Amino acid sequence: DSVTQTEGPVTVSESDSLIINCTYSATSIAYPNFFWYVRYPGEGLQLLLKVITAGQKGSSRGFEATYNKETTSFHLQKASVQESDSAVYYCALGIITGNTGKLIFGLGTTLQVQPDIQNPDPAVYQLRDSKSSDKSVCLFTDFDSQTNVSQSKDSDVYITDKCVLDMRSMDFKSNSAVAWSNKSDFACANAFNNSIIPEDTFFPSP
Amino acid sequence: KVIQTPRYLVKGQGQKAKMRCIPEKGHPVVFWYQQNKNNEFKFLINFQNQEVLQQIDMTEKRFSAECPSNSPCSLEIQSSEAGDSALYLCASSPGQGAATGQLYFGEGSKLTVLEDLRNVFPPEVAVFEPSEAEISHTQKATLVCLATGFYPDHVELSWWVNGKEVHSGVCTDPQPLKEQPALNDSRYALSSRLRVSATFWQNPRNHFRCQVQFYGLSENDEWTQDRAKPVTQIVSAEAWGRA
Repeated sequence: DSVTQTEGPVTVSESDSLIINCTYSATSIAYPNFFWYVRYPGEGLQLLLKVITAGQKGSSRGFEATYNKETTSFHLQKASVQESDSAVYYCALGIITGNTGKLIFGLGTTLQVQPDIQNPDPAVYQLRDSKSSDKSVCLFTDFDSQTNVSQSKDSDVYITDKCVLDMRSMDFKSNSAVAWSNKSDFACANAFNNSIIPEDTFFPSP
Repeated sequence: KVIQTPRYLVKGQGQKAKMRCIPEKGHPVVFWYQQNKNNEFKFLINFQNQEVLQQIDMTEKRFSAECPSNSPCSLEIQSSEAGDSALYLCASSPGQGAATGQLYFGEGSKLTVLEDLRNVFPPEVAVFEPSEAEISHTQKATLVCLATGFYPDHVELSWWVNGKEVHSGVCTDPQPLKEQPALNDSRYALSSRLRVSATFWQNPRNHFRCQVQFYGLSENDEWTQDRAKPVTQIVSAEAWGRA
């Protein structure tokens, strides 16, 4: 008596179509209750959609799933994916027994929806400390979503992974990564060189 | 919303771990679940009114729990095993179900059990002012906040502009960075950015504060060491606009 779903992680471009597969095995009862739960980043688990009648479909946040009795499935689909859809998705099975409800979850699929940056200007900047001077920080920002930031190889250098910032005044989105070190002879112009950075990346003189 | 407290728990090997939960107002059925690193939920116990319905076999993990009448629900592990370091979820349902249809989940409690509490360390917080080269190039200014050398990875980072908490223009690394990735319990680093407009940064009347809430040791806990007791605290770094 279980649930199987796409392993993932599933990385996809903004506005693209999306299918998350879910197959269920219900040995206890013929037709159980069907659910999709969603865990948004840094939020609590919540009901996305449900189908408590076999053969029917459920809809929410542009997502739809059909309780298909013949294929024993509850595939999640959305035609145009958005950045805020990035979360962990869980297919679940609800069967009642012994007078008490019971709920079996799938492993969970992590969906990562990459925003499309329309006018990217990849740049590496040096930022100075507001108070003291102990180290210096570098910021690689405004690069396109296809670019991946590789982790540090030298144990004295710290390079974070990219994260997507959204200014709520205009619909301005931007990727960025931070790099720092106290190790002497560390330059911002070399900080991110172990990554495959765009050939047009702007390296100003600090 | 269902309420779970504490959000984060740090405890020594063998010390007890008490966790509370407030189900929604007229919800009698309450569920406890253990979420592991691999995003996998494991049922632990469910109480309907004051009475336990079903509980898992206690051979591998021993714990207490209670949902008293006008008292919040609680889960209690009495002997801390590093095997029980997990996110513990509390869920409530009206009783009806549907099965999970009426299952409403809490935010969880990330418990971390350590053999040596002398590894617990609070963060150091710094703020790095935006690059003049960034401002001249794009007319935007990005502030970076660095919370370094903390342990365990139980932090909540927030930005404050002129004493008010801000959400627009903020990006915080979804997960921390191990300062020393080859070590087992290396201390952690977290970065955050706040991008404002160049004019907003250039106004020296504007105050930017990065706040880091560290989750550590309770006052009712044994500390004899040289360094200051790594208690639950707020560590901050600030900067003013620069014209």
